[PDB]
Amino acid sequence: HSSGMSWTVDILPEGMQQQFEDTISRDAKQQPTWDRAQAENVRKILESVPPIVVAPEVLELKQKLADVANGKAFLLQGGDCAETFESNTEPHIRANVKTLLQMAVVLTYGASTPVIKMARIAGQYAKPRSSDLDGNGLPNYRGDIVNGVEATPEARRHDPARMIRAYANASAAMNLVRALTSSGTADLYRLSEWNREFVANSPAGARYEALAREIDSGLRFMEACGVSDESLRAADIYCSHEALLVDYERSMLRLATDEEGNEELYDLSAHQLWIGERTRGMDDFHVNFASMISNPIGIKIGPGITPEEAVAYADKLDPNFEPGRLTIVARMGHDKVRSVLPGVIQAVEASGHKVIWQSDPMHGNTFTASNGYKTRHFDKVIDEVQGFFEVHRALGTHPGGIHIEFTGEDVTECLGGAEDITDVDLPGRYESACDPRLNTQQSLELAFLVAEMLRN
Amino acid sequence: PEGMQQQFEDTISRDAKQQPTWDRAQAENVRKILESVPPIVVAPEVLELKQKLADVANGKAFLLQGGDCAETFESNTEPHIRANVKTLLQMAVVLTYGASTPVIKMARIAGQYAKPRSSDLDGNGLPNYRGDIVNGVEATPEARRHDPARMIRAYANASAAMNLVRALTSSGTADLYRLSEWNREFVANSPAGARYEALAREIDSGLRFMEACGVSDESLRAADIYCSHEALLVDYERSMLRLATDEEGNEELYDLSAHQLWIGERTRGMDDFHVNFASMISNPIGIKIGPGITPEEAVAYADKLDPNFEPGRLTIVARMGHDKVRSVLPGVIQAVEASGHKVIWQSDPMHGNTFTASNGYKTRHFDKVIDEVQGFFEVHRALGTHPGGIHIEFTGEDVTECLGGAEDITDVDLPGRYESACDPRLNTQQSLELAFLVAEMLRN
Amino acid sequence: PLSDAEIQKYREEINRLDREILDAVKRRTKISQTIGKTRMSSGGTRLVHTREVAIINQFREEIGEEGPALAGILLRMGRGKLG
Amino acid sequence: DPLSDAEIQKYREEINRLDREILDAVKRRTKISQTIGKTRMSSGGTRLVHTREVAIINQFREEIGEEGPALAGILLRMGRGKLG
Ligand SMILES: O=C(O)[C@@H]1C[C@]2(C(=O)O)C=C[C@@H](O)[C@@H](C2)O1
Ligand SMILES: O=C(O)[C@@H]1C[C@]2(C(=O)O)C=C[C@@H](O)[C@@H](C2)O1
Ligand SMILES: N[C@@H](Cc1c[nH]c2ccccc12)C(=O)O
Ligand SMILES: N[C@@H](Cc1c[nH]c2ccccc12)C(=O)O
Ligand SMILES: [Mn+2]
Ligand SMILES: [Mn+2]
Repeated sequence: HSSGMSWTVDILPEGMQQQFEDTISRDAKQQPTWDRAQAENVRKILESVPPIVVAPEVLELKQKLADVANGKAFLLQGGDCAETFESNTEPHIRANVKTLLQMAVVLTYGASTPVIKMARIAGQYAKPRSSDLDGNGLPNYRGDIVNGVEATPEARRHDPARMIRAYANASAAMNLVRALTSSGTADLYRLSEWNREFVANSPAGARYEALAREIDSGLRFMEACGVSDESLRAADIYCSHEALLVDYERSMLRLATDEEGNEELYDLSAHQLWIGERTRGMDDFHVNFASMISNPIGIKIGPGITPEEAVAYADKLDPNFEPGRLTIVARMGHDKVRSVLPGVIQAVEASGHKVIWQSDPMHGNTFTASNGYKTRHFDKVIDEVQGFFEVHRALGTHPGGIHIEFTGEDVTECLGGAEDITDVDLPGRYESACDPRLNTQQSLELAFLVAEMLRN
Repeated sequence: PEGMQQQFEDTISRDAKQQPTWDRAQAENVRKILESVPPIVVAPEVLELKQKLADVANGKAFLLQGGDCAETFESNTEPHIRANVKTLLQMAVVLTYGASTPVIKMARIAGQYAKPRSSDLDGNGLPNYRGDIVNGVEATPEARRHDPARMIRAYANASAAMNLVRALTSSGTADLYRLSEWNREFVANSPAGARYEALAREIDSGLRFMEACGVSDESLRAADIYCSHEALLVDYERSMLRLATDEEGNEELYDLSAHQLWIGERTRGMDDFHVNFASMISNPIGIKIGPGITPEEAVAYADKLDPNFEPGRLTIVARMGHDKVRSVLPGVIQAVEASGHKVIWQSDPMHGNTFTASNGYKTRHFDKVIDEVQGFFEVHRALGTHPGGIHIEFTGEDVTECLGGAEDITDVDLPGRYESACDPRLNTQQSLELAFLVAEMLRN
Repeated sequence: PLSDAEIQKYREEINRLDREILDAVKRRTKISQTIGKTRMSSGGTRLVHTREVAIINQFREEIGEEGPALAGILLRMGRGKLG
Repeated sequence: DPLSDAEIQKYREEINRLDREILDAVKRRTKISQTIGKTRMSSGGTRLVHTREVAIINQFREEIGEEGPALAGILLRMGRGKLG
């Protein structure tokens, strides 16, 4: 048959369309309120443009996140709470990229494993808000993809054309991220030089001296052993953001066919996407959208989550039991993390799912100070990661990664650190469009401390 | 053989101390046989070694040299050679981490079969053992006769040893992660493991850091070990001379019985064979200097043994005793550095610190061996010059030859497993300990 | 010689000082651990960064180069290794 | 809140006095070590004695465990200097 049959042969997909109609018809929290005609037309435009990432990149990330999930790698994710178009500039993107690469060197030494580097970037332009308004019946700022920061009626109108502004800014940002990471900014030795200066100039320099020396001897040892710096002159930074805005994420859906012929649906606005605390209703748009796209997925779970719910998300979002497909992002508060997480981890591990366990120590530890500035204390941010680690060592499970909001700018947004920031310091350089970020120094201090947690 | 011939006749026309008295016509037959045999090493290797030794003297590398005080045919076995090779490599990984530079690894092996004796005869008229290339250990008239045929036996044994050394280092014995596991089971098993814990943990974190950075390299699976020995016996050494022609067309004369040859403390007369032979050959050269050396005498050696001012060409090997190294060496260093030679400065903390114990056995105290290298490093740090390397006699077997170390070997312990055919060697434990301490010296 | 007999009674005094350092490190460790339990039982953090840095920096002010390492040990015994 | 505050201020000043004591002990230890070093080296003996260092390190680990060696290490480097 085989030789006969060989010469004879020589002479909108159907399942997806079901799931996609299901998903689009679900309720969607935290949406804008804009003209349906204008919206559709902007999606039509954005359905044809170059995506922000390509599918094989997403397949490579999935392989890396599977290593994380299996105890063989660590996930560092972070950047601005909210990107803005005004701030989406070379110096600022460079400032954050460096900070994250710098943190990653220290964490790699501490984990003794690769660190996967995921920036909050190239699309983090929507934010959840408690009401549609409330100051004076004037619309609340929902991020630069919906409306403007300016506190006026014209600026606060929900504008669908801002989805194109956002795509363009995203594109530019990813272009630069890629360019920097391939042209010398992610050089291991240049980054270690930057860490060495951080230590030398910190008022808490002596807290880090000895780990910093030890890392340094590690680097010099490679070079002594005759290692060519082929692997060491660059690195991959991946983009991520909260999949929030319905109209934008659907307009970036792309079909991708791999090498073994298999057709998949990707949201190619980013490598990785996550579902917020406020939008994770199990019958709602966001969870079901994430369930039908092949991108790796994150989910934010707060201190009210039960183990039963943890498992059901895991079943919804990881139904084919793929290590690292799904990342469970605990943001519980420093005082709740040691109570709540153990039970969550135990039920989920037992259900045969192998997720990445990630600590978001920012969003459970936010408060409003005497002077009315939203802030977070460094000690409480640190204590939640520390407790996260404690839980993992007690259960024998893998502390998968961290998700932190930071910038490479010398801001005064979070209290504490070596610079000893207090209530009165906060209005000096408070620059965030949304939540209080760790500044450059606090970010580096935190990487050294999470390095010590990993070494234990 | 035109410019060279003038210089060779001058070399062989000079007195050589420490030779055997044997029938010269026999020796000459033995030399004609050995002049046709494959060399122990080839010239491209020696050229590679010299580039590496240039890096040492210019302060970008460290020389680790060591092995048996004296090889014997009896002891030239796979287990014994593997043992020393393993220990040398294990030491080298720890020293590499401390130095933050490559370590050039140089074994006393494949030819360390001749030793200098003070009296030719003993008080009862019996000739002394001069090494397995001259006569036997067995103290009889027949076994102590100086036998030139032993030159062939030395060549056959050296070939076999060096063949094995190459096999081991290319087939996994020199793998970096395997060596580090042996270091780890040293630390976990030593009575002084807690002295080394922190440093061992730092190295491992460093190793795992390379792996985490995605360094996949064949560099880490293998390593080069160069052989060396004291160029003592005139007839064996001259019969292993070979002309090698370069990539660019130059004829150089090498003694290819080893990559590196050195001149002993008792054979370094300026007017004598050994110094003048060393001047002639293009192998890298070492020279042992003791406590009686003067800065002027040291500069005269540098002029003669390094006439073309080639960094790394000459290694000056200070063996002064711990009690004298801090007084004698500083002036020697300043004089030679000011004369414009860039030598490798190496410590031999063994031969200046030997003594005979109450029970009759020769021994060395670990603390005095350490204090000399410690002092050597102190002198270098004061002057701002480069500590180039160390030269130590050791074996990878559980011997009781040197006092001290973590196991606190005393006089009483020496008779247990004293096995050296000449000087007292550091056992495995002491060697691995010394590597850690010298790594701290390198770290300061 | 005579100088060996002196060394033996100088070492005798080091030993007594080593007992003192070691006795006090133990005691210190008990107290730091209790502060930990008292802050934690009322919804507080395991670690207090500014207090840690302050001690480390003052140890350096006091003994120099080894100050931070000496303080690091007391900090590790008292609040545990991180993670 | 105010009751757990006040107590921690007392425990801290109590930690401070224990630190004063440890610091003051370390300083006199280090004088004595140096003095032993000078004595031995002025009469043609070695800077370091290995067996002696090993025993202290091993005592320290037997007494406080994990951190034993690192503490003894600090004192030895204070006493006889960094190696090299
Ligand atoms: O709050 C504290 O004062 C205690 C004591 C401690 C120490 O060991 O000195 C100092 C700072 C904190 O990180 C820990 C450890 O709690
Ligand atoms: O011999 C000695 O007793 C002194 C004291 C010392 C120490 O500091 O404890 C212990 C051992 C020696 O190596 C040094 C340092 O000299
Ligand atoms: N070949 C490398 C690494 C290496 C392999 N085995 C070794 C043994 C010792 C020291 C280093 C190594 C080097 O010589 O540097
Ligand atoms: N490419 C390697 C090593 C490396 C290069 N640049 C880096 C920056 C941070 C951390 C590691 C690296 C890795 O990412 O693992
Ligand atoms: Mn935020
Ligand atoms: Mn010898």
